[PDB]
Amino acid sequence: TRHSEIIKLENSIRELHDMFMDMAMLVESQGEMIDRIEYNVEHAVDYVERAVSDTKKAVKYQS
Amino acid sequence: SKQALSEIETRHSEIIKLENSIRELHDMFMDMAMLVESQGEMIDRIEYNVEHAVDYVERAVSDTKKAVKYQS
Amino acid sequence: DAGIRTLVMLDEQGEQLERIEEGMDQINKDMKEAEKNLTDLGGFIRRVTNDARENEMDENLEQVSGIIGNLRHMALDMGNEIDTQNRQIDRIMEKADSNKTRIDEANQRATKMLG
Amino acid sequence: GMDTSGKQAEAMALLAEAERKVKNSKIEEACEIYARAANMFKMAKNWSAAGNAFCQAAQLHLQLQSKHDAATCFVDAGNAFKKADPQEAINCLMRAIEIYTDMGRFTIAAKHHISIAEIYETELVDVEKAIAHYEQSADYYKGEESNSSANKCLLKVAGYAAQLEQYQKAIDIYEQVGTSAMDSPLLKYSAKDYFFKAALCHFCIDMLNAKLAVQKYEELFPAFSDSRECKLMKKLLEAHEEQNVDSYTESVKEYDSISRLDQWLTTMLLRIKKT
Amino acid sequence: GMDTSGKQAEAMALLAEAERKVKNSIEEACEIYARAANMFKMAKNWSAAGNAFCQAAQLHLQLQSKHDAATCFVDAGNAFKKADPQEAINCLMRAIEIYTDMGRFTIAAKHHISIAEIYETELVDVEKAIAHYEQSADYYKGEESNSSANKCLLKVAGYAAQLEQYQKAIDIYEQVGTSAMDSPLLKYSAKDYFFKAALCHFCIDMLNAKLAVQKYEELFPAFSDSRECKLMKKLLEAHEEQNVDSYTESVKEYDSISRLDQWLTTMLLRIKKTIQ
Amino acid sequence: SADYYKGEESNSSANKCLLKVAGYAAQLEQYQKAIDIYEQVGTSAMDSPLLKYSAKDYFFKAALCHFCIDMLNAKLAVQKYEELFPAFSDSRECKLMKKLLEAHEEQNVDSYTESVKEYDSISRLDQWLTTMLLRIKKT
Repeated sequence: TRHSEIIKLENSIRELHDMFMDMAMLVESQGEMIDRIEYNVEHAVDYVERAVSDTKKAVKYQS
Repeated sequence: SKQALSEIETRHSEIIKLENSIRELHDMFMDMAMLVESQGEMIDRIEYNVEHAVDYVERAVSDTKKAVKYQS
Repeated sequence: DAGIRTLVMLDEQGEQLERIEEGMDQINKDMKEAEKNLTDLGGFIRRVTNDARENEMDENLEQVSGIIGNLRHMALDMGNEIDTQNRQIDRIMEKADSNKTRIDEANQRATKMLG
Repeated sequence: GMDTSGKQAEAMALLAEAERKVKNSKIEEACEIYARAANMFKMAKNWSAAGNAFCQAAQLHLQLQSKHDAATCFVDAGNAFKKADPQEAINCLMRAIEIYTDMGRFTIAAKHHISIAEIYETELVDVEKAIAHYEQSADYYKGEESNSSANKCLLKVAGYAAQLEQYQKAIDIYEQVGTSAMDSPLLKYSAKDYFFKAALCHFCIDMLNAKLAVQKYEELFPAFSDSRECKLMKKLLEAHEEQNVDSYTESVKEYDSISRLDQWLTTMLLRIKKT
Repeated sequence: GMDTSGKQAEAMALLAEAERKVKNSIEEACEIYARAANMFKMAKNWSAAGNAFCQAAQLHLQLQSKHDAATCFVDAGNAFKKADPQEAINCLMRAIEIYTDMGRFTIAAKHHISIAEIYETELVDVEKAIAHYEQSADYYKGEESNSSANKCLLKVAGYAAQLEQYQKAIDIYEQVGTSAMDSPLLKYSAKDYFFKAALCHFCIDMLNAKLAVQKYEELFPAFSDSRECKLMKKLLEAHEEQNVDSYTESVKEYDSISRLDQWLTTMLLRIKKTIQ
Repeated sequence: SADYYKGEESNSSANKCLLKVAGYAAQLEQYQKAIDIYEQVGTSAMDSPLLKYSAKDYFFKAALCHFCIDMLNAKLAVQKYEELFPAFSDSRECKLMKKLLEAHEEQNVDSYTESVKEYDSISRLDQWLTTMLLRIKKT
């Protein structure tokens, strides 16, 4: 009975390690993607803010 | 006999192995916690940024509606 | 306790992801409408001695094993949650990029028609 | 199926109407109506014809003054062709990658490179083309400091090369990724498995120098000593010294008791043990 | 292959056209410069692409444009990162100055972190890296960014203890541990920081380390039950009687129970060397 | 804030505010409102997949929040909670509450103190939990 319990516990620990490995790699990829989107959205909002300001000043100068 | 003492020693060696295994598990959990915390705070900052962006977009849309309605 | 805290906080992250997805969709729709309007503008231990030195010990280790199974449950739930979050972010990516493309093309068109 | 026939008839009719309208400024409307017809055909679920219509619409858009829209149409047509002749999808995705690189977006170009590599390897037995695409994607990612994707591509190419009997490239990549994991406080727990795979690759060459390689791995990574991988590898080598199947077979069976060996590791184990 | 020669020829033609257009005297010239720099990047010639990026940034800035100028400067710095670390660092400084002028704290702090990383990994300098980390910590703490500020403070303390005096490291570890004691997520790690400070006290003198461990134990009752407390008590006892054998016995026992981080070993080696 | 979030239909956000309000009310010695909030939150989180593991916790607090009112009503509430959520029996919370109630039945403060100290040793207690146990020790 010792062999059965010991091997079951070791298999469970191995499963813990494998699933946590996969989860950690996925979290790293998600963090990289989230950084990319942060920079993307910041630049996009800045560019649209510049474009709308340019349009406002242009229309005011014209009228 | 001395066999009993040796059996106790092997028992305790296995216990030490389990000690190391559980220590490794706890270390892995601690490692994971910090990454989760960083991801969450970063999500919070991104949400703040997008909320400000949408507020500005709505203000600009309202201004454009005002301008187009009054000019025509 | 570590796992419980991680799980609750990941739930919070998922809610925030949903909120940002809704915001991005609204932004894209508003920009498209504005562009169209502008275009239209123009046991555990073997028994050698028994006793509490082996009974209490294996009871404690069985409790520890039960807690390890509880950690099993926590890990599975965490993995599923993170798996959902990954696809959510991946979906948001394309919409954000397409919105940037739309605004860039609109700016180019505006700078061309004026002359 | 009545629903599929009705959808196909509606999509054919819409495409015919679009052709009539374009045959009759007009470029914008023709492009929009052709895109609508292509979308409807994709809903109709006929892969070849829908993909051809989407490609024609993308070409018509190219005739129009637009760059990113043409690339989006190209990638959509390639995805549609994914269920069609692989050559057309490969060409369209290559054109989209070229357009994106012209615009300067390395990330989407590398994503398209990975997608084309995956479809090439899964649909066609040609592995070298997928390896070349993986190498290009890894270069693109390394250019943009995307260490995760670069490491994934390196691992994939190293595994394929090991399967191809190019043990030098695979073992060098394994050592590189292992030392990178060592440097990074995170992901350093996979360095033991990476070094185990590298040791297997080295053993494939011979056995005498495997002792030096394992010594180098142990001194570089002391924690590998307590990891079961080191014990199993050294025990397997010692059993291999004896010309007996029983020793190393028992060792590997006991190891398999804990978990099921993967196909690649099992194949290498059979290759080493047989000779 | 055709790629390098073709892209170089295209970039040179674009540069000549832009130079002629500016000589005619302007946004078209800036776009042409950006496209030529993109071709240079595709040509794999990382060097001399940053020069074109900087020229385009200056041309855009000449007409009061700032956002595009800052982004172009950051891109030029990133491109020069491998081609020329010094030019990349200078461009990053210019971008940080622009962002500070506009008030973007997070971007400035991130650029400071990038400068610290490049300077410490490529060139040989710790004081510059320490200053950059300190600036990043200040910027993040100003914007209630607790995690990044704590990480920067921990790295600065680590570098100081590695080379600089033990006072700064002790103070930083004390502050971080005191802040983290109340945090439920980070409580399990709090003791860690304190322990390092205690070791940093031993170099000053044995009495200093004894007083520091006493203060930490009284402040944190849980730290008393920590195995680190037992190890430190045994080490202090060994240093009291100048017994190297007991010191090494405790060190080997701690290593066998738990692996070392390569920093505790160095401090223990220093203490053993000065034990006399 | 909780009412605003409820009107916004953003669940899981007002629950924390209500829990904090209930805890403050318990610190104010008004246990009716805290008990009501805790039971409502436990019922809401019982069927939640993720929060299920935490739902039982709330019940335990309610039990302690229900202990100051009197012993018999607290016992009845504990039985009701245990029958409502069977898995709450496995939790050490039920054992601790039953042991403390048994000690308080015979007015042997020593057994209650020993149980509290052992529970704290196994898991460090909370300031609110320690204060509540001290107040319970009065009777």
